Amino acid sequence: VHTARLVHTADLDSETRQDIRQMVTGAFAGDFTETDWEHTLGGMHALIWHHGAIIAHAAVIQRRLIYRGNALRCGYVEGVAVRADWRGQRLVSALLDAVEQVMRGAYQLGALSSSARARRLYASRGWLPWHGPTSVLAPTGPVRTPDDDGTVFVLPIDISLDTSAELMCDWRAGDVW
Amino acid sequence: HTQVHTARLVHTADLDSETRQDIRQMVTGAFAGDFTETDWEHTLGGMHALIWHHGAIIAHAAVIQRRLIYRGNALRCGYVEGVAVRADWRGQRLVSALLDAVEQVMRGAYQLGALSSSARARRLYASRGWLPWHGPTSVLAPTGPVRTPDDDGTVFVLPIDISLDTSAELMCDWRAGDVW
Repeated sequence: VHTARLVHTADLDSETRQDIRQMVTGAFAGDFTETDWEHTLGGMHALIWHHGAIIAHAAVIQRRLIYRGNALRCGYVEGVAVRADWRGQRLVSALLDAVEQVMRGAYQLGALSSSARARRLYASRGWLPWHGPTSVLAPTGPVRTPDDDGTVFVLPIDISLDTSAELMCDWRAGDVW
Repeated sequence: HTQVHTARLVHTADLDSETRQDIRQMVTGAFAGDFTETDWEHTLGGMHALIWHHGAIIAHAAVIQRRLIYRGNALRCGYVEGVAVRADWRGQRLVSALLDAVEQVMRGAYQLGALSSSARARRLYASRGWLPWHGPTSVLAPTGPVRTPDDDGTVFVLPIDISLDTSAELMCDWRAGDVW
């Protein structure tokens, strides 16, 4: 059994920070860009090592998601990756056990964007698929992000959420979800 | 002999119920009761620098993650909230101990540190390298940008290896309550 360790970005020593960046970049099935790397920073990284090398990573960063006029405090998951030689060993579950613990202890909900493949994993853990329109609060005002519809999942922490409502994330460069 | 007290850094998620209550009670006292439900919410989500005495919290500061828009870019910011030292523990350089811990988190995780300062606190922040923001401040509210003129002249920034022109506009992201 593997258990993930939660390390804040600030506690990533240089060697470890570089190892995570390259592992995630080399494992992500999406096109993981420099801006996607930047989106993994600022919060808590769930890490698993094997004999000195990083083999699994998931970060949970803090942002706001606006739901019916309220800017909810969100733990957003980024950069979930397991090194190719370590897949099939339930490491993703271990990473999610760690970031969900952070959500329960610090946020009003967790949220993430899922690969269509991975949808079943998140649903099996209790995450709910968002059905309403997603959008981002851009500098010009709200902008709908339909390409992201159907990819967002939420893990409310003791709050109710009508998942058919709009969910508007806050702005950043690159992929907003 | 020199007496040195230092802060321990604890994530919100690792604060147990008793500690959350003690922090909230102490911060409330430090602000003479002016610490609202939303002010408390704003201290949650990130790292808290904590100093105790006899098991009671005597100093607190939080650094939470948010974005501040500068020159069209949403900078990754560590924003300081809830800086407080219990009134019987002043003059012992505990604010400096708190800021040593807060600034360590900023340097390791963010592009800049930011905060809104009381008039009396301006001197210590500047002395530590914090730069007063001179340009107009705004918030990216849900229907678009809104100027926050009452907050002009109160925001300080701690750039982390990026050079900032403090005469530019600075627009924080949205939240309930005090946006800055």
